[PDB]
Amino acid sequence: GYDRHITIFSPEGRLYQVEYAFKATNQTNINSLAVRGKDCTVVISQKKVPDKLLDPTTVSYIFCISRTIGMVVNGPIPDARNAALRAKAEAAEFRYKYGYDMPCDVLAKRMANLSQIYTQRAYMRPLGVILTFVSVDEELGPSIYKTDPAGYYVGYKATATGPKQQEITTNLENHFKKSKIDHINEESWEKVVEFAITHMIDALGTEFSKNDLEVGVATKDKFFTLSAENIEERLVAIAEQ
Amino acid sequence: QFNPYGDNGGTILGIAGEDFAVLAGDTRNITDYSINSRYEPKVFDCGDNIVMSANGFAADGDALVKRFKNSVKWYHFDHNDKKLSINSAARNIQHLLYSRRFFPYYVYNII
Amino acid sequence: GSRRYDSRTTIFSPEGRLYQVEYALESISHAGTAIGIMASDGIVLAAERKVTSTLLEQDTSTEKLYKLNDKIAVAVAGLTADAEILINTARIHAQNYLKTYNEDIPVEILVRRLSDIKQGYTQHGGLRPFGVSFIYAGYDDRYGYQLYTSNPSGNYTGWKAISVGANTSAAQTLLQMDYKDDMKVDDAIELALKTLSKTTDSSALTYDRLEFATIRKGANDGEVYQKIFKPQEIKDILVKTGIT
Amino acid sequence: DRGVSTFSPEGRLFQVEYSLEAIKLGSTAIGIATKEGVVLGVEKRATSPLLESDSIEKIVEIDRHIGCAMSGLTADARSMIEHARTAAVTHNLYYDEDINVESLTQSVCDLALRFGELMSRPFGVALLIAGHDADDGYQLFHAEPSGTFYRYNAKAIGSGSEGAQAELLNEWHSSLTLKEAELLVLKILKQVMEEKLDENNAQLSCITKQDGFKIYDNEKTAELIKELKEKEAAE
Amino acid sequence: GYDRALSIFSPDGHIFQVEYALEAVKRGTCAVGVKGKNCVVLGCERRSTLKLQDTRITPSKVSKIDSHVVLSFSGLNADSRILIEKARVEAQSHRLTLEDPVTVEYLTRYVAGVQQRYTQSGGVRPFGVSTLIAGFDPRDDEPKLYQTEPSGIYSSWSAQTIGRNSKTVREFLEKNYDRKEPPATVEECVKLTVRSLLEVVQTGAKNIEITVVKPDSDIVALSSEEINQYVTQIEQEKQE
Amino acid sequence: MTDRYSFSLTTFSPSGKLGQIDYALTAVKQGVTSLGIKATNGVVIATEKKSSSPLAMSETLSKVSLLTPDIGAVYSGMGPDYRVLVDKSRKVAHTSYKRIYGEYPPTKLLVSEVAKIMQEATQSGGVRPFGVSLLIAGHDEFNGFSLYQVDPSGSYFPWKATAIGKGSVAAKTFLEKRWNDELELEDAIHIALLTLKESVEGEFNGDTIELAIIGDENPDLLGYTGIPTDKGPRFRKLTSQEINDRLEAL
Amino acid sequence: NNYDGDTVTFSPTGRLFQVEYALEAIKQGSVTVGLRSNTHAVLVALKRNADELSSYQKKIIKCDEHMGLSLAGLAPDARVLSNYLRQQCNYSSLVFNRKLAVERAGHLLCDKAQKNTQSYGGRPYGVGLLIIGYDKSGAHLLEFQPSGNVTELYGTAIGARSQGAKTYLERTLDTFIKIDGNPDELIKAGVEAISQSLRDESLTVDNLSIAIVGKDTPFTIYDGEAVAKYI
Amino acid sequence: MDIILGIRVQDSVILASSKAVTRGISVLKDSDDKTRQLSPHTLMSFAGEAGDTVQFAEYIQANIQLYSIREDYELSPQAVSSFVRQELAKSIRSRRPYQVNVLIGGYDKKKNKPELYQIDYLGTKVELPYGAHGYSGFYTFSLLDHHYRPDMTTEEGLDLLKLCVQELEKRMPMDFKGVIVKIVDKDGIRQVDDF
Amino acid sequence: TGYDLSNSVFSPDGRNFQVEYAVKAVENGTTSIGIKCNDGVVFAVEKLITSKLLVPQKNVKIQVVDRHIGCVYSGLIPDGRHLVNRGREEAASFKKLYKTPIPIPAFADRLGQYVQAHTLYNSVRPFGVSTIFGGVDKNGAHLYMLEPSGSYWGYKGAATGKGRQSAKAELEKLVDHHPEGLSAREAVKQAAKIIYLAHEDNKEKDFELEISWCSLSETNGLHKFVKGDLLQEAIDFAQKEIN
Ligand SMILES: [Cl-]
Ligand SMILES: [Mg+2]
Ligand SMILES: [Mg+2]
Repeated sequence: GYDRHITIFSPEGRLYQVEYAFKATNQTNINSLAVRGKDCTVVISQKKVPDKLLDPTTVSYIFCISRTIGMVVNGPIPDARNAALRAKAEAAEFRYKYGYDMPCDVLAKRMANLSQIYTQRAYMRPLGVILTFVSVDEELGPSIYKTDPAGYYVGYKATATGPKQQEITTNLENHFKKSKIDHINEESWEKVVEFAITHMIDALGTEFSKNDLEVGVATKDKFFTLSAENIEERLVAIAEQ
Repeated sequence: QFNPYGDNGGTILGIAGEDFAVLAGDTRNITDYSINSRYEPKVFDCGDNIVMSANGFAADGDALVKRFKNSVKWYHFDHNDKKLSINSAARNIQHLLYSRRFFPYYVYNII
Repeated sequence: GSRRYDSRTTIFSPEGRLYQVEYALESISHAGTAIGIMASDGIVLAAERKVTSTLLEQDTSTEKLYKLNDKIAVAVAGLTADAEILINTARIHAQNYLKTYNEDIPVEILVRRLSDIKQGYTQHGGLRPFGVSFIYAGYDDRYGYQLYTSNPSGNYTGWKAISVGANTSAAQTLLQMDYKDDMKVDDAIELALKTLSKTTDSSALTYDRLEFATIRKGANDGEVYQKIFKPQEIKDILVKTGIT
Repeated sequence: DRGVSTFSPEGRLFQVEYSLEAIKLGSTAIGIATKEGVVLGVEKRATSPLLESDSIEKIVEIDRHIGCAMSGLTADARSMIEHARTAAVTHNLYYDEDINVESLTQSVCDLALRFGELMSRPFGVALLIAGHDADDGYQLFHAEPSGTFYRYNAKAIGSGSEGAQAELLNEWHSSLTLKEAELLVLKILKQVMEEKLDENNAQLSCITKQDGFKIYDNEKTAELIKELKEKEAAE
Repeated sequence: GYDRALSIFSPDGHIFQVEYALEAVKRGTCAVGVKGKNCVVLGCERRSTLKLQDTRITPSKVSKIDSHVVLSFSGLNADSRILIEKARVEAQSHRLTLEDPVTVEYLTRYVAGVQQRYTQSGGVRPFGVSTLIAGFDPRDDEPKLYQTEPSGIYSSWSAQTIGRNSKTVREFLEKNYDRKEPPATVEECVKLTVRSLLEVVQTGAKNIEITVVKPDSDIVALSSEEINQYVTQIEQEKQE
Repeated sequence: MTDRYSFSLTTFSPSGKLGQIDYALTAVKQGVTSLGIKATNGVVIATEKKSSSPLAMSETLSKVSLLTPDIGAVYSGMGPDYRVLVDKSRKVAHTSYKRIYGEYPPTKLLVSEVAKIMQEATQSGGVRPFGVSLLIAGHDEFNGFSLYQVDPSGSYFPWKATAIGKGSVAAKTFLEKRWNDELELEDAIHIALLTLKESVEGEFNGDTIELAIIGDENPDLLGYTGIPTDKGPRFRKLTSQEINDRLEAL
Repeated sequence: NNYDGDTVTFSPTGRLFQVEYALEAIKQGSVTVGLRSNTHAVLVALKRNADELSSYQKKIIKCDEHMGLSLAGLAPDARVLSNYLRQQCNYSSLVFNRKLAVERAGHLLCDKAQKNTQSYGGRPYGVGLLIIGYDKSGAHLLEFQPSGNVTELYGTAIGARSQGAKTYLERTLDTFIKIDGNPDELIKAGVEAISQSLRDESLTVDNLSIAIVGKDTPFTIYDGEAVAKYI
Repeated sequence: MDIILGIRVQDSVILASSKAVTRGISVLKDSDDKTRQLSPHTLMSFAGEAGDTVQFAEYIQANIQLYSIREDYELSPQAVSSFVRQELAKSIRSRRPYQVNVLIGGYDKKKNKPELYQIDYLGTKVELPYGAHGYSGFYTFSLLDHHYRPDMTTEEGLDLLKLCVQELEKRMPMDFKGVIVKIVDKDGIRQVDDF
Repeated sequence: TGYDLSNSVFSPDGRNFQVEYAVKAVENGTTSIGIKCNDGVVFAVEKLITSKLLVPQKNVKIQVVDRHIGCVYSGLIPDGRHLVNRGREEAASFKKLYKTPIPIPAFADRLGQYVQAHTLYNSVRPFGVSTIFGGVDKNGAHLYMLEPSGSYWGYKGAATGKGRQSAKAELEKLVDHHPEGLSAREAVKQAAKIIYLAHEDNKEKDFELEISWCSLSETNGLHKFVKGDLLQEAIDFAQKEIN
C-alpha cells in the first residue's frame, strides 16, 4: 500500500496524499470568509491566541502579497508562509518581466499550477493549505480567487474556508438568493466589513471581541489589514443597530 | 591594461661545498627607482635541512615558497615523517612551477 | 528515502530473465496481430486494428503501419505511444545517415540502432522498457528485400516471413506451412490475409479492421515504391483474394 | 530494501562484512616476510584441465620493489592494481624516488570505502602487498575491503586461511632464510589445497632488495617442491 | 541520474545479480572454441525453433573485432552487441595511439574490464553474456583462445565451451582433446569442433556454424555444405 | 534535496498491464462527460460546467480552451492536469512549429506533440501519468476538419464523433444512431446538445453548458484589417445566449 | 526496528538508530585515554593487534605542530576526519597566519559529522576521537562523538572498558590538573588511568602508544622502546 | 606539406604526392608518404599545416576501418568523401580548425568506376577527372586541360603525370624532392616504386 | 500504516508523524528559555553536568548570530548548530545586499523557511531542535521560538525542553504581575530563577547556569553573555528563591 504514501494513482483513480493534505487544512481550527463590495473586496478570518505567552501581533494568517493583492490562508503556518513567500516572489518577478502589476487571478493560476506539479511529481509533497487571493483588479474589478492542494482554482462571488465552511457558505448563498446580485451593494468598505462580520456571527453563532477577528481589505491600488482598534470601531457600529 | 607581474629586484647566490652548502641573497626590495625595504628576507629555511629562495617578482616568490613549505608538511603526514631529500624536493618544485606553465611564477628559484 | 518506492526495472530473475522485458512481451501478446512476408519481387506488411468502432475515422487513422523513409517501413505491435517515440528517433537516424554519407541508410543499420536503444532501457536508467515489437520491411542495394523484427529486449532477427502480437504461435505455423522461397508478392499478399483471417479473434475479417502495405520494385524501372493501402483498396484486395 | 552504507546493530557495515565472506570462498594466498626477502605464494585452482593454468595471474607486480597477491573475487583486483601501479609511478614522477610500501598500501586502502549511492559496492577481494624500502626494510601488508590494513610477519588469506595461519603461528621466527620461507609456503599450500600441489596449480614469487620483484618459473618451483618432499621424508 | 546499487553482496558473500547473469548465459545457445597447432576454430549452435529465418541478414554469432581477432558469445543477444561495439572501438583506438593492433590477450582484458565495471557501478546491471575471444597476435603464429564471463574474470583455454548443455560438450572435449598433440591441421580441428557440437545440437543441418581463424588475418566462415560433409563423415565412422 | 526519483513509477505487472495508466483511465471514467462531433463544414466540442459551489463563478473556469486560432480542446478527468497540458500545448505549438515554419501546426501534429508529453509522463522518472483524456478539434488547409481523442497512455485516435467520461458508453451509442457523413454544423450542434442532456442531472442551460466550434473564419474576431490572407480564427466559443437560442429549437 | 534502515529516519521516541549503531562501533574499539594540566595535554592509547604475527594498529594521528587526536572505532573514518582537520589547521595558517584554536577545531568536526546524520544516502562516521592541543588559551582536551557532540574536558576515555579509566580520572581530577611543568608525571597519570581499563592483558612495549603537546612542546608521538620508560 | 596531385583515368585513379618535409630552414626528410589507406579500394592523400595533416588522416582512417568491421562491408568512395567533407565542414567553425586539404582516390566496385574527389580544409568537395591543392594546379592544370582524355590507360596517365611533375620542377621555386605515386584500381592499391 | 516511516508523508489525519517524532527529541533535551523585557531580550539555558571532568564555563551552548541576535535551543545540539550556521549565512547575505543588519522578524522567517523545507522531502530528516531566539532592531525588541515543523511565533516569554511546563507556568506569572513591563536586569534575575525551578525535572544530575542578553540600554543593542559578578548575583537570587 505505497500508493497512499506518494502522489500516484490508487486503483480507484484517487490520490490519497492530496486528500490527506485537504484534511491538514483544518488543523488550525480557523474559519475564513471573503466577500465583494462595489469598490472593494473584504476578507475576514478568526484569530485565536490560546497561549498568554504569545505576542498576539505576530499571530496572523493574512498576508500582503503585493500592493494590490492580499492572501488569507487556511492551514498550518509553515506551509502558509512557504506559499506566501513564493507568491510574493512570483508577483514581483511578473511586474519586472511584463511591466504591469500581476492580476489576482493570474497569481492564483500560477500558484495552482505549482500545486498541480506536487500532485504529479513524487519527490514533492502537496502543501496542506487553501489559499484565498483577494484584490480590486484594474480590469475585472473586485476579485476573489481560491487555490487548494489538488491544484484546483476558481473565481468567487463570495467564499468561505475552514471546519465550519458549510454553515458560512449556506448563509452567504441565502443572502445572494435574496438580493439577486453578485456583490454587496455598498459604497464604503467599512460597511462591507460590517456585513462580513455580521454574517459570520449569524452563521457560526458566536460573538466576537476586537481580538477574536482579523480583517483584510482590498481597494483600488492598495490592500491593507485592519488594526484591533479599527475592528473595535467596526464592532461598535454593528451593536448600535 | 592591468599588468599582473612586477620586478622587485634582488640577487641570490648558491654555492655547493664538499660537505656543506650556502644560499645567499641581498635583503633589498624595490620597485622601479624606489626602495621598499632595506631588510626584507628572501632566503628561507623550509625544513628538512633545505633552504630556498625565489628571486624576481616577490608576490610569486612568496607564494611558491609558501607552497613548497606546505608540500614538505604534507610529505611528512603522508609518508610517516620521512625526511624529504634534496633531489626529491627539486623534482617536487618542478611540478609546482609547471602547474602555472601558462601563467608562470615569475621567479628564479634556487634551493 | 526514495529507494523504498523503486521497482528496479533492470534486474535479473533467479532464472536469468529480465522481469520487465518478459512482462512487456506479455503485453504485446494481447496486441493486434501484425504479419510480414518477404517475396523475391517485394515485401508485404499486413496488420489487424484492434476492436474498432463504426465512428472511428479510418482513412485518416494510423495505428499499425508507419513510414521511416522512402525505402523502409514498420508494422507495430504494442503501445502505440511508445512506438511513435521510437519511430521519430528512427526517422532522424535515417536522415543523419543520409546527410553524412549521401546514401540511403542500409536496413540493418537502422534496425540495429533502434534495437540498441531498446537494449539500453533494459540495462541502465531504471526506467520501464518500451512495450513495442516492430516488423521492419525495407530495401537496400546490398541485401535487397529484408524483413526484421525487434522486441523490448532489444534483440533483433531476420525473417522470410514473421508475425508479432496476438496468436503468433498459430500464425507462424500457418506461414511455415504455405510459404515457399520462389513466392511472389501477389501470392504473399494472399498468404498474409488468409493467415490473419484464420488467427483473428474477430468473427470476420473486414476492410475497416485492417492496415496493409507493400514494398515493390513494381515501380517504373530500377527503383522501389512504398504503397500504404487506402480503405477502399483494402476492400478490393479482400474481394480479389476471396475472403469477403 | 536497505542502504548500502548501513550499520548493523553491532556497529559493523553489512556490505563490508558480506564482502569478507566472499574472500573466504577465494583461493588460498600466503605471504611470509624475512630479513632476506618476502615470499608470496598462491593456489591457482583451475576449474578444468583444459584451462591453460599459466594464464591464471593471481600474483602481480606493482613496482620493481613491490609485489601483490590476491584472493576472492579476483576481477575486482584489476582496478586496484591499476591504481597501485599509477600511484607508485606517479610518486616516482613527483619525488624522483621509490614510494614506501606502507604509503602505497594506504593509497590502495583509500579506495576501499569509496562506495555508496563512487562505486556501488565494496571490493570482494583481499590483497597481500609485499615489498621493500630503505626506511622500514622488507614488509608484508594485508589490505582488506574495510579500508583497514595490518602489517604481518606472515599471513594467509582465502579458503584455507585459519588452518594456514595456525601453522604460520608455529613455524615463523625472526631468523628465517629466504629458502626456508619458500619451502614453508609450499608446505602450507600443499596442506590446505584440495588437489595435489605441483608446479602447474601453485605459484611462487619473492621480492628482494637486489633483484626486486620476481615471479618464479614452473621449472624453478618444481625443484623446490622436490626439495620439500625429500626433506619431509628425511624424518 | 539513476544511481541505485543493483549488484550487491548477500549475507553468504554472493553477488546474486552477477550469478543470475550466469543463468542467462546457461540459457543461451552453445558456443565452442578449439585451438589447433596452427589455427583456432569457433563453433556455434543455432536453435532450430526459429525457421522461416533469413540467414543472409540475421546477425551471425561470430563477430570480427578486428581483421585478426574474432568474438563469439552465449547469453543475451542484445547485451553482446554493446560489448562487441566497445571492443571494436577500442581496437581502432589502440591502433591509433600505439600503432600496433591489439593482442588477443589485451582485447580480452578490455572486454572483461567492461564486464567487471558493470558489476560495481550504480544504476546498471551486469552483462548476461560470456564470450570466447580468439585470434593471432600480430606477427605471431601461436594460437590464442580466451574466455570471459559476467563477473569480469578471464582466462586462456586450450579448448572451451559456453552456453546451454556446455557441461556435456566440455565433458567430451576433456576426454578427446590431447594437449601433448593438438589438432595438427585445420580439418582435424574443425572435425573435433563439429563432433563436440553433435553431442548436444540435435540435427547437423543448419544448426551448426563454424568459423576458422588462421594466422596473418586469415578468417573464413564455412558454408552449410562444407559443414554437412563433416557431419556425414563423423556418423559413418560411428556406425561400427 | 534533489529529485531522487529517477526511476519509473509506471511499470509492467506480470499480466502485462501498466497499472498507473489503467488507474488514470479510471480517474477519467469518474470525470464529467464531454463529447465531440465532426460535421462536413465544421466540428463541435461540448461538456458540462459542473460547478463546485453556487457561490463560485463558473465563467472563470474554462473547460473548453483555444490552443491555436484553428484548434480547440476539451477534457474529462482531472481539471488541474488539463490546465497545465493546455499551457504546454499552446507553447509547443509555437516553439516546435510556428517559430520554425511561420504558421500554426495542423491538428494532427499538435495532437502528436500533446500525445508525446503524455507518453513521457508514463515512462519518465518520478512522475505519474496525466489523469485526463482530451478531445481536440481543429482545422487546417490540407487536412480539412478533424477530431482527435488523446488518452493518458499517449495514444490518440481520429473520430467522426465520440464521447469520454461519466456517461460515454451511452453517449457513444446515441451518436452512432444520429451521425452521418452529410451533417451540417448546425445539425451537429443540435445532436451535441441532445446527447449531452442525457448525462446531465440538474440545470441544463447556457450557463451550465460549455460549447465551442471549429467552423468558418471569423474576421470580426481577428482584431485588425489590412491583410487579405489573414481572415481570422476558426475556433469560436458559443455564448450563453447562443446556446439558449438553440435549446428552444430542441 | 523499523526505523533503523537509514540515518534520515527518527524513531517514534525521537531516536536516530543509525547514529546509535555508529556509537556502538566505538564501544567495540580499543581503549584510549585523554587528560591535561594547565601546561601540557596527553593522549594514551592501548593499541590492538589481529594476532601474534600482526602489527599493533596505530591509534594516534598528528594534525598540526600544536594539535592531534587519538581514535577508537573505524580507523578509515578517523583518517578522513583527521585529514579534514589537517586541511583546516592548514587553511588557518596559510590564509590568516594563525594557529587553529582547539575549540574551533571541535566546532568544525561537529558540523562535518552532523551533515552525515541528516542526509539520505550517506552514513554517520563510525569513530570517536580525543583531540588534544595547545593554543593561545593554553592546553585543551576534546571528546568527539559521531553524533556530532563535541565536549571540552579536563580528562576522559573512550572505547571498550573505558568506564574504569574515566572513574579514576574523576577521582584524580584535583591532582593531575596541578601537574604543571612536568610532562613525565602527567604521562604517568595517564598510563595509570588507562591501566584501570585492562583485563587479562597488560601494557607491553609494542602495545602502548603515548602522545603529548604543551607550552614548549610540539605534538609528538611515542611508540616502541620510547614508552618502555613508562611501563 | 606542399604538392599533391590526382588524376582519374579509364580504369584507375592515380595520386602523386611530394616527399619533402621541412622544419625551419632545413629539409628533415625526403621520403615522406603523404597518404593513408582508408579501405582496400580507397586512398586519401593530404596536405596542410604541420601535425594536423597526419592526425586528421589517421582519425578518418580509424573511422572508416571501424565502419568496415561493424558492417563487414566497404563504403563507396562517394560515401567516404561525404563523411570526410562533413568532418572538415564541422571543423572549420571549431575553436581550432584542422588545416588540411585532401584528395580521395577510390575505385567503386559496385559501379566499376574510378573516382577522384578534391576536398579543401573548408569542406569544399568536388568530383573531378584531375585535381590538385595549393599552387600545384596553377602550373599543372594547363597541361591536363590539353592532354587529358577519359579513355586514357594507366600508363598514359603516368606519362601525363610525369609531364606535370617536370613542369613543377622547372617553374616552382621550392624543391619538393620528387613524388611518391600510387595507383587505385579494381585489384586495390599499389605503389609505383620507380618514378 | 507505514505513514510514520517516511518524512513528508501525510497520514490519514493530515499529520507528518516524522516531525512529531522530532518533537520527542526536543522534549528529551535540556531546558532553555527566553524572556522579553522593556528594551531587549534575555536567554538562559540548563547545562547538565554529566561528570566532574567537564570544564566549567567552557562548553558554551548559546550562540550569537550577526552581532545583535542570540540563539538558544533544546534537543539535538548538532542540529541546532547547523541551523545557526545557516542563520549566519542568511544574516550575512541580507546585510551584504541591504546594508542594514537583518531585522528579527525577517531573520525569523529565514530560519522558518529553512526548517520548513526539511519537511517537504523524504531525502532529508526534520530538525531535532526547538530554537528560542531574538534581539533588538530598529523597531525594538523581539523574541521568537521555532519548532521542528517550521512553525514560529513571537513571544513575551518562551520555554522548551524537558522542564518546559514548569518554566511556562513561571513565565505566565511574570506576564500577569508585570503588565507595564520588566527591566533587563530584572529579566536576568528571573531567568536564573526559572532555570533553577525548571531543574526539578532534571534533578538527578546537578547543572550549570548560562545566561545571555541583548538590551538597548544595558548592551547598546548588541548580544552579550552574562559574566562574573552579574552572573553570580543572578545565581544568588535564584538560590534564595528555591529555599
Ligand atoms: Cl505556470
Ligand atoms: Mg508528491
Ligand atoms: Mg577544393
